[PDB]
Amino acid sequence: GPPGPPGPPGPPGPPGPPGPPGPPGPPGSGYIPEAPRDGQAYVRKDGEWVLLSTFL
Amino acid sequence: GPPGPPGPPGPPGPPGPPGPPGPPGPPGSGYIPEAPRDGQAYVRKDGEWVLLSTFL
Amino acid sequence: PPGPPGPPGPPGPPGPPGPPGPPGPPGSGYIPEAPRDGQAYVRKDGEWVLLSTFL
Repeated sequence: GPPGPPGPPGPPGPPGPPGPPGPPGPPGSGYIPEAPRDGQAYVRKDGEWVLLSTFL
Repeated sequence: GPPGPPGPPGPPGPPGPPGPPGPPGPPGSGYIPEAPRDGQAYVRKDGEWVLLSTFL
Repeated sequence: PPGPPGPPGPPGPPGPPGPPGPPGPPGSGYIPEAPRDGQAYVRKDGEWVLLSTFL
């Protein structure tokens, strides 16, 4: 006799991985720009960030 | 004679695509006004700009 | 006599897509208020550090 007919196909696959990181929120209502980030202290003068050491 | 019985199931499916990009993060908010701009340095205290000299 | 059983079926169907991604971080770029406690603060490393620290 002839060989049996193809068997049913396999079941569905396992869920995938969660999605990528979401983007950060907004700068929406910005008044003052962040000072530099370098392990140094800054004070606010003349509409700018000047090293605090300058005065210490 | 009669054909052989129908074969066994197939291999489960491949894991689906990754998930959707997560939602964006929260607002920056809480931003503050420019300090005076007068050749004087200022520090941030009590939700206001106080002269740095006050403390030197 | 009966023939030989047939071969298993074709691959299964793709699975659901992965869960939703992780919630993003807050906003950045500007200066947010500093603690309001009668203390003076200076801007360092993107944070408000007690001026006294350096006095």
